[PDB]
Amino acid sequence: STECSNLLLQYGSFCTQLKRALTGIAVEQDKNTQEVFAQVKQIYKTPPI
Amino acid sequence: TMSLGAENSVAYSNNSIAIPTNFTISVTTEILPVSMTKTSVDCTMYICGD
Amino acid sequence: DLICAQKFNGLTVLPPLLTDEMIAQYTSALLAGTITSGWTFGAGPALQIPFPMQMAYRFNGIGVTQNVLYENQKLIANQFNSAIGKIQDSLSSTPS
Amino acid sequence: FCGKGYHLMSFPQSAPHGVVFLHVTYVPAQEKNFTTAPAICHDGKAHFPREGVFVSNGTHWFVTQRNFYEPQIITTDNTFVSGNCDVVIGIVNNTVYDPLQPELDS
Ligand SMILES: *[C@@H]1O[C@H](CO)[C@@H](O[C@@H]2O[C@H](CO)[C@@H](O)[C@H](O)[C@H]2NC(C)=O)[C@H](O)[C@H]1NC(C)=O
Ligand SMILES: *[C@@H]1O[C@H](CO)[C@@H](O[C@@H]2O[C@H](CO)[C@@H](O)[C@H](O)[C@H]2NC(C)=O)[C@H](O)[C@H]1NC(C)=O
Ligand SMILES: *[C@@H]1O[C@H](CO)[C@@H](O[C@@H]2O[C@H](CO)[C@@H](O)[C@H](O)[C@H]2NC(C)=O)[C@H](O)[C@H]1NC(C)=O
Ligand SMILES: *[C@@H]1O[C@H](CO)[C@@H](O[C@@H]2O[C@H](CO)[C@@H](O)[C@H](O)[C@H]2NC(C)=O)[C@H](O)[C@H]1NC(C)=O
Ligand SMILES: *[C@@H]1O[C@H](CO)[C@@H](O)[C@H](O)[C@H]1NC(C)=O
Repeated sequence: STECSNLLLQYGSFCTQLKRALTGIAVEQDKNTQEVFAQVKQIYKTPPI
Repeated sequence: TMSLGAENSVAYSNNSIAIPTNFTISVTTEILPVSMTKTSVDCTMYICGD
Repeated sequence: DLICAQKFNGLTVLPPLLTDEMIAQYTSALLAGTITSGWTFGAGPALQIPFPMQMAYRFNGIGVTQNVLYENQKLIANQFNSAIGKIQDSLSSTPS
Repeated sequence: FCGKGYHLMSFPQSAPHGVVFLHVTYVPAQEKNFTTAPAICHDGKAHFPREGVFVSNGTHWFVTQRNFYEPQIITTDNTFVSGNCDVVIGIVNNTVYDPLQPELDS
């Protein structure tokens, strides 16, 4: 609905705030995976025997 | 596709060891935030003004 | 149809940056560095050491002399293998 | 916890709304291959290193500290005795020096 979005524009930057917070959470999850698992920059291999 | 890192096959055997013959004194930085900006809000002046 | 109902109303799920195989490759690198080199790869270059001698270092780290390990190496290896098998059985047999 | 490597010491520095730690750590470097053994068999006795590790450059057996190559003669002062040579897997035959032996040999 176009007029609903026009009325939503009068509420200000609420949607921008929610999108920014969720983007911060989304990059925070990837950062969490980097801190836990990406602790070595060398990919070590087990010997074949 | 992003590279995880350089492959490094460690030369493992059951009777070989690697002993360091030298060292590096390495200084690194760790930056940690401690405090924020302390803010106060006059609620009546913000909502209503005068 | 929950996922389609979420998606149709604007709620999308972004994939993780690292796939499951890349996280598994990170854990395989951590396993290979730990088994082949001990704690040395976490503090610099990976220095190879035999695993009985690494585990003897770890016994010396907990206040037990190395000869306790070297005289009981088969027993310690068997206890470790049985414990790993018990981890696999206990994880497969417990829902919680 | 205090930098990459074996931690030696650290320095604080103030920063706007924060702290910056300068972590001084020890990083091993210029490693070298050696042939190692868990124990030394001497006179029917098994000798284990008191603080180090047995290494060999190809011909001679030494005991060194683990994080820095400093080879020393395998003596009774830096090794301890536990049991015979029949139990340890990978024990090698080498002599173990006794400082009392040249004193009583003369
Ligand atoms: C210790 O010896 C091993 C071989 O026994 C060396 O490992 C080789 O290193 C070269 C150069 O990087 C590689 O091309 C080979 O593939 C490695 N072989 C194996 C089986 O991994 C090792 O580099 C030596 N250590 C030092 C410090 O020189
Ligand atoms: C240990 O490493 C240091 C450097 O990390 C070496 O010192 C260098 O030695 C070369 C040749 O003697 C000089 O050209 C450099 O100027 C030195 N650098 C510094 C910072 O002093 C040292 O020789 C190494 N020691 C061993 C036994 O390998
Ligand atoms: C391993 O180290 C030992 C001691 O550092 C070496 O023994 C000496 O080698 C030199 C050079 O050949 C001789 O002049 C000395 O007489 C040796 N000392 C003794 C007590 O015999 C040994 O050569 C080294 N081995 C290798 C393969 O480098
Ligand atoms: C270390 O020395 C011992 C004895 O000093 C060696 O054990 C002997 O090995 C021979 C060959 O297998 C046997 O015939 C003898 O009966 C063994 N004697 C004893 C008391 O066990 C041993 O082989 C040597 N190790 C190495 C690697 O040379
Ligand atoms: C080390 O392994 C090799 C081959 O894998 C074997 O021939 C040798 O006997 C082993 N030595 C010890 C002490 O286990």
